[PDB]
Amino acid sequence: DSEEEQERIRRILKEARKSGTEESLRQAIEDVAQLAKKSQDSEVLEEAIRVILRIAKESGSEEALRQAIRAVAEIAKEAQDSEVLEEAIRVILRIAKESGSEEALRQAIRAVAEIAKEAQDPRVLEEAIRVIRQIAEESGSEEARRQAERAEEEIRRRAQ
Repeated sequence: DSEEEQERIRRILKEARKSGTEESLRQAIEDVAQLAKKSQDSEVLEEAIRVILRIAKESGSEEALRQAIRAVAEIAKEAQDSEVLEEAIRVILRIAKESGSEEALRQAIRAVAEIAKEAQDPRVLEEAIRVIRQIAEESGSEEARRQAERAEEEIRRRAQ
């Protein structure tokens, strides 16, 4: 059932907040991702992605944000629905922005790039390029721009 899985996901967050520790929040990211892996329902997958964003915000640590980005990318790789993939791409930008660190933005470009490689729908590829550009904008650094250009170019090389 869908609402069954969604409730379980929400409860992981609830129970992680009750614990109230950084360790519990990192574990909650992992637990939500594991639930999302063996799920096929798009509403569940989007819900998992949203909850991981909320866990990320609750923690705010560089490592939690890194792990959240990885978890969302993991969910997005095994997803087939384009709406889920585009949501995952936009949420990765939001997670990276919770920190704004050069490292987190770098991870975000890599994550979005990985999603784009697995995708088939050109609409997803367009969104990935769009958000990769925005990530580089958030950074402002020269290397972030060049990582984003190389990432964008590879997606276009795959598109042809």
